[PDB]
Amino acid sequence: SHENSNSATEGSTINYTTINYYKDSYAATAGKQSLKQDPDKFANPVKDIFTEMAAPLK
Amino acid sequence: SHENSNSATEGSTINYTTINYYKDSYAATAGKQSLKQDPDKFANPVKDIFTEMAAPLK
Amino acid sequence: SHENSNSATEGSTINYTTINYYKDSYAATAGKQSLKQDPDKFANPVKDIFTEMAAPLK
Amino acid sequence: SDRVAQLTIGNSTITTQEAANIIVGYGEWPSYCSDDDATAVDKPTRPDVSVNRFYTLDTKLWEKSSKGWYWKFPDVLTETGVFGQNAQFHYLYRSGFCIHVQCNASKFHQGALLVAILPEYVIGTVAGGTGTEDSHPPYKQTQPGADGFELQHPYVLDAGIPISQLTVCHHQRINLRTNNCATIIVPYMNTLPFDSALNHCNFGLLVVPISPLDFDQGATPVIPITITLAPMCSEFAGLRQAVTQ
Amino acid sequence: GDRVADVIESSIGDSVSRALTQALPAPTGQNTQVSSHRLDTGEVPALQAAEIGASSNTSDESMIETRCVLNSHSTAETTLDSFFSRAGLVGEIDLPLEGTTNPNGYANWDIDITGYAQMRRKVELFTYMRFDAEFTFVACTPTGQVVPQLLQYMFVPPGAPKPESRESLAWQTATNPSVFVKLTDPPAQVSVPFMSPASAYQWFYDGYPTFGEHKQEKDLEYGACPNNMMGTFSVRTVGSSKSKYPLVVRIYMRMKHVRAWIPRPMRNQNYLFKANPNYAGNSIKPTGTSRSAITTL
Amino acid sequence: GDRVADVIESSIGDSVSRALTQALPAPTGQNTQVSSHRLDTGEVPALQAA
Ligand SMILES: CCCCCCCCCCCCC/C=C/[C@H](O)[C@H](N)CO
Repeated sequence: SHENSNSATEGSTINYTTINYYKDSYAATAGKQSLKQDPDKFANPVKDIFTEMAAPLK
Repeated sequence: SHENSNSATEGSTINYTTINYYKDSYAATAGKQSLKQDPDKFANPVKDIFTEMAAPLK
Repeated sequence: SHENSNSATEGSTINYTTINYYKDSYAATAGKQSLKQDPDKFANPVKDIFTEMAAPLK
Repeated sequence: SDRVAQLTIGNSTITTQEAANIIVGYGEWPSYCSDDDATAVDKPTRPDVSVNRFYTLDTKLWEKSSKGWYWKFPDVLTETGVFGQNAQFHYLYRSGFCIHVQCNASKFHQGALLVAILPEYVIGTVAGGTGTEDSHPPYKQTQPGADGFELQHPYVLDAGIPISQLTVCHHQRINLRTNNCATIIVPYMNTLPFDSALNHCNFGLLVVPISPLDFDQGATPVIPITITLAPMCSEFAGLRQAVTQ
Repeated sequence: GDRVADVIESSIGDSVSRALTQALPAPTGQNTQVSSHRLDTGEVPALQAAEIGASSNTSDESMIETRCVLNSHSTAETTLDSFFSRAGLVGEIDLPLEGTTNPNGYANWDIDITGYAQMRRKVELFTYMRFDAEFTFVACTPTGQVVPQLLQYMFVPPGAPKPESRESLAWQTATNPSVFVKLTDPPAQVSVPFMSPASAYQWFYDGYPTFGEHKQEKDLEYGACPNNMMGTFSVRTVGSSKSKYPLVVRIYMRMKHVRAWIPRPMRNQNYLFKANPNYAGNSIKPTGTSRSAITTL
Repeated sequence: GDRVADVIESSIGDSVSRALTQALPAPTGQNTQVSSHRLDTGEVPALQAA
């Protein structure tokens, strides 16, 4: 399908599989997102990472 | 697609990618124009072209 | 497309390019006729053909 | 190497030492119509050096309270020379142009001019002032001849379009501080390969003083503007008798 | 052959267009290079001559100290197809019941897109255009209501006899393209090709189409270009007797495969007539707005 | 390191003194060369700008 590439995702690490019947890519369906998580961003945002086997403050 | 070639573009340097469901090519969609500009036609229409590093009238 | 061949053209020197969605070929579209002319049939229907450079009756 | 120039074409020659540059209309030189663009089946005649030469039209008077003038092309060249006698006999017509407007002053005068080429400059009238009557311009105002016509409302160019956007077309400026001449080479601009030369005027030349003239008491008070133009790659097709209009 | 020397070494008959410009691909905007301070002599990129006629070629790097910016702004919005392919109202046809405008159930409309001021100002930016079309006919009552009524649109090419009335024998459309719609469906939509004898349309045609002594009676033919008179649009209520529902037809045209030549200034004054660039003589309104002084805002 | 382009291609931190002159050894005074009559155009060694 030869179309324009101007959706609100372009330039990301997530690869879609959508259907589209027009020339512009913001009219396409939502599709199947890739399942990539990152718990280390909001839950463990510390500089030195400590092991769970050790007490942190010694 | 075997059809007639009688659109209002034929014989140009712009190559389209359109869809069409009839035998004549003026009923097709607008499509994706090629992006070719020419600023030297309306902005610098002079015979001898001068460099921007040099004053023109010396 | 496996269909019947029973249109009102079959057995001619003109080759069509039509679309059809039924089993019989008289329901198809009009399509693109071949462009073959014959001016020598109604305009110069004479037995001995004379050149345009020469007067015919001498 | 750039201030001085010379235009030699035909048996005429224009030499100027305070020129700016020779602009080229839309990056296209005037040429002859190819076999793809041609519609007619008769061979077109083409006088080489007898029509491609300069014709000095008329002398205007740039006073203090001037507004502007306009000349419709090629209406100005139907009574001058062999070109004015070929366009009366022939039907089809095809030519570029080369327009050169001289306007001189001393180093104590100040002022500017705008020399514009407006294709299919359609004259519109004021519709009776209030805009009720469906009036139309007369024949002595639409095609004025070689004497031009003074603009009545130059801010709207007597056509409804404003003057401040006129420089999107071909423009050179006669500023009496640096230069004194404006030279424009116009190609053939029409939807048809040939055209009639008695009714359709291709483009209109516009000379309007943007910055006014000024001088002190003691200099000479009259400053003239002269138009000089030469057709280029002229062609004609289709003979008949001489009809004037 | 040729034996003279002023023809074999001549240039008479140059047919190719010797172009000084060459169109380059430009999908995005232009980037900016890194520039440092420069305090040299002779090389000045800020001083030009507006008397030449060409515009400014001053880069941003030759005037200030810039930073490297990888610009990725697409210029795919300002093209001709992305500017004109928006359907605007170009005409309206009335069909009343008891009146003097069209009391016989039919109305004839000449084809011109210069009847409404919002579409007219866009297409008169250029002088020559060359486009296809997609017409759209939305029919409704003057109160917006949709009634079960059958209608026939007919495209009359220039030359064909116009219908004198509703029961006339020109409505039998043996070769004219006609559209039969009701009102309880989506509106009709056709595709009109480039139907001109010339190579492009023209909205401004300076001159007369006829010959002869142009006097005060024949002055209204000025500017009437016959490469644009495309015919007549006709509607009727398909039937014999008098109908009982009033109708209003609206026409919406969008251009596709657009090529345009020779730009020109856009109009700033009010329009007054169709295919006639007249303006108000006393009420000349300036383009911008006025303030008290120039030294202050 | 560096990843921006307006610093890796910049000139901030020029420490060396970019001199236009270069001291030459001169133990004695300068000699004088033989010169003949010269009646040319354009080349003027007597006209300057103070
Ligand atoms: C059922 C058929 C629908 C009617 C289709 C009409 C086709 C006519 C082509 C439309 C293209 C625009 C014509 C432009 C001409 C301008 O009005 C004149 N230059 C100015 O009056």
